[PDB]
Amino acid sequence: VYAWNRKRISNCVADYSVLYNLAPFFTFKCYGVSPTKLNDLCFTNVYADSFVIRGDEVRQIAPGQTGNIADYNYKLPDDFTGCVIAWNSNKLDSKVSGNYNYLYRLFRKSNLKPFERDISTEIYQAGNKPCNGVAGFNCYFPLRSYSFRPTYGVGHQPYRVVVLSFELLHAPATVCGPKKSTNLVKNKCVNFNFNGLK
Amino acid sequence: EIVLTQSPGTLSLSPGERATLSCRASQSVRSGYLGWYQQKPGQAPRLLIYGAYNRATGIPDRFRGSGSGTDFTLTISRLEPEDFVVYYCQQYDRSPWTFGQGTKVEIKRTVAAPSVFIFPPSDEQLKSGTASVVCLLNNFYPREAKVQWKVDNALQSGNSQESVTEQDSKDSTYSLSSTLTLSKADYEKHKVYACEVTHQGLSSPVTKSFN
Amino acid sequence: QMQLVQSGPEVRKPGTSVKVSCRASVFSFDTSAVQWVRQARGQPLEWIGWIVFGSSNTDYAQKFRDRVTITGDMSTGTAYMELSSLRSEDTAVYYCAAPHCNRTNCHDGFDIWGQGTVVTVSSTKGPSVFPLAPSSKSTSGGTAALGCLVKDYFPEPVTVSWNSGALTSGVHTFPAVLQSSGLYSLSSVVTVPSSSLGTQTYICNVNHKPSNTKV
Amino acid sequence: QMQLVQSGPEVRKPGTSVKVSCRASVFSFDTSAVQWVRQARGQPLEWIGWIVFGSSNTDYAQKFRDRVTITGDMSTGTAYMELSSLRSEDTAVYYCAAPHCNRTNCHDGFDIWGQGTVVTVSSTKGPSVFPLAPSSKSTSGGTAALGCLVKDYFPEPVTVSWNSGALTSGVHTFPAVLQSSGLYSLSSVVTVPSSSLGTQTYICNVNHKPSNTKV
Repeated sequence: VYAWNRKRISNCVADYSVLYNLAPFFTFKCYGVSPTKLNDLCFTNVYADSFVIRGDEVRQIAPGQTGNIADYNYKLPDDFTGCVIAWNSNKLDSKVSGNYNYLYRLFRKSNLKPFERDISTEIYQAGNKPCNGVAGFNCYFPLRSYSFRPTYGVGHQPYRVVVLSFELLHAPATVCGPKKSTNLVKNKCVNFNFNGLK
Repeated sequence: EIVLTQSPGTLSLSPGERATLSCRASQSVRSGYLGWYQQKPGQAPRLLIYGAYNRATGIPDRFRGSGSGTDFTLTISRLEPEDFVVYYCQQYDRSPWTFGQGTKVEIKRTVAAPSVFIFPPSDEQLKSGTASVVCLLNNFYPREAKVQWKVDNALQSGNSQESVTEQDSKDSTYSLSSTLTLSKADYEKHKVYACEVTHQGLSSPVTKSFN
Repeated sequence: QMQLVQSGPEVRKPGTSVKVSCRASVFSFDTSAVQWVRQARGQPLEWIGWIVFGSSNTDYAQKFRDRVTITGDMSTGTAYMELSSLRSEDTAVYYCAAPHCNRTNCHDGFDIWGQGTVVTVSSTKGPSVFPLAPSSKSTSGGTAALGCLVKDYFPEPVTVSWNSGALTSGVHTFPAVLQSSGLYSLSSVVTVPSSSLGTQTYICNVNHKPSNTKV
Repeated sequence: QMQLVQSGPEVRKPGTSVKVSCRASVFSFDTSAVQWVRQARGQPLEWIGWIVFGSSNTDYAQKFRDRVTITGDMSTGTAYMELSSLRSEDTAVYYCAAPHCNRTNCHDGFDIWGQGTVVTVSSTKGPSVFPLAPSSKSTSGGTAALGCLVKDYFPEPVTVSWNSGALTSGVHTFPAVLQSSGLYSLSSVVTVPSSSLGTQTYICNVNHKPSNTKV
């Protein structure tokens, strides 16, 4: 969660309909768009994030939320328009006798601005004396594991969330929507609607 | 692990003077994680000096800290008697945190003479099946005494315990008691139980006994 | 005033599990710490026994880390300490200490302390009082002495009073000592003028809370 | 409750500058006023000594306006009073008073008062207690009297207790008087039946705060 990736898919329309319906969803909410009519708008670029969170911290990644994950690992602004896409990963992110491969930042000086990724491995000071590169009383380590185990409750299930950030700026749009077709009725006076001409 | 070796064990002064106590270490420690504390016998400890340069809240402006690198010391501005307790030092810089032995401060006065008071066993105690001889030593300034029982001209030891009290609030003296717990098997035979009192102030050895 | 409440005394068998707690309100900032120090009667401190709530990183002494364990709880803000394999060397007073910390930074020293917890492992018996009437040979003129002996008691919540409490000066109560069997024995004397003897007769008064016995 | 906090007592030399304050919250309305009245032991009030915060208009008495001055401060809301050339006639209690005022209009009388400030100018000595054992000629049958005399003391934070505080009736403590040298002297007696004499012997207890001396 402290080092979230970002992809930029563009230059063609959005056809998110072959995702095998994503049987485990558990979370489907759209803030500023309607799920029914969503492909009728042309967008420039679409961004998506990738991270893993616990079960008791799913409702923390939302505009207008405070805490330790929503302020020190990932924060979204108040002006956001998109949906929520996430699923459970309890059968994959768990091994025998505990799984320790995920880290998260807990201690920091101030909060993170929206769209800010920090991969600093520096020590944090909680007093008035320098750490001098050695752990002591007023110097702790701001990184720890998660202790993901399969034998747990519904508040430990890992949720891989993908955050769509549809963007339409001041340039040729590229992520539009898919189109259909009919057959070719010949020798009949009927209406025709091609790409540009009617 | 780093250990603390406090050199000043006992340092008696007079109210209205300056006292200097020190608490050094073996190796060289960081001069940024040192803390002095004050603990009263029968109460809870508190913080006195933290960081060796800054004072705590509520502490009067008379506890000044000095020393750096390997040797540290604590200086007193004016010896107004209200904190005649044992102090301790802590070096919370490394992983193993150790402490000191203890620095006790007492009030200086003239050498007095202790009073001897021996008490024979009671009748109810003998009827219950036990016996004990008590020799009271009170009103003595020097806290260094030694009592050896003389039971029929035989030096006895081992089965004897002594208890010392603290200083009073009127003349700052001490009290010493000694109980000689013995059974009736040795009480019906021996009858002379002397109390040899050997003190620095007493020039002649006072010895009281009974029959 | 910011203080830390601690539990009271407790008596246990020679070898069991003991749990001492130290409740506070500063233990909900993800950066507070609390140490557990032991101090015997006259002996100095022994170890540190610290724990940081949040990123749990335990660090004990050399003699420790084999029969002791310290846990943490941030929901209620109460610390815990478990010590197994209790032998006849842990008779001391346990103290609690935690520095004042904010929600983003802490202080640079231990400011607030606790109260104390006395742990004693022994049997129980019944108190008894033996007379200590004065002798006619120890009197030297205007200087007398007398008292009362109390033995065979495991707890010592004893207060010394004379003349039904109508006396404040001339009282010298000696501390209690531990015998070889396991029972304590105190001592108390009073200095009264020899001229008062034979005219005003008084006795000694004791008090024992776990038994409610007074003479 | 709306009250006015005043400073405590203070001892000075024969001739210096003294500053007594009276902090309140109603002194930030540009229309409040505060008076400074002096009252001796038994003597009535002396003057007015008023000041209006805002448009400074001072008005003192005939004896005053030559060695006294009163200032004002609306930022913190605390009044001040300076009196120079202190001689041996200002030993009294200074009071503070200010009527409750709103932001546009005030009241029609002084409602809230202060606490008091005792100012004494003298030297310092050490207290002492002298016995006052009863006489065999003053006894008339079941009517006795005794006490303890305390002299040579500049401050008088003295409380009289008997039987280590185990007595409430029959207490008659006389007020302190000022001698020609400058030291005070009180008096306290207790009325006990004559039959109680010779059976239960008790003493007197005193207390002095600036010296911590008790008998």
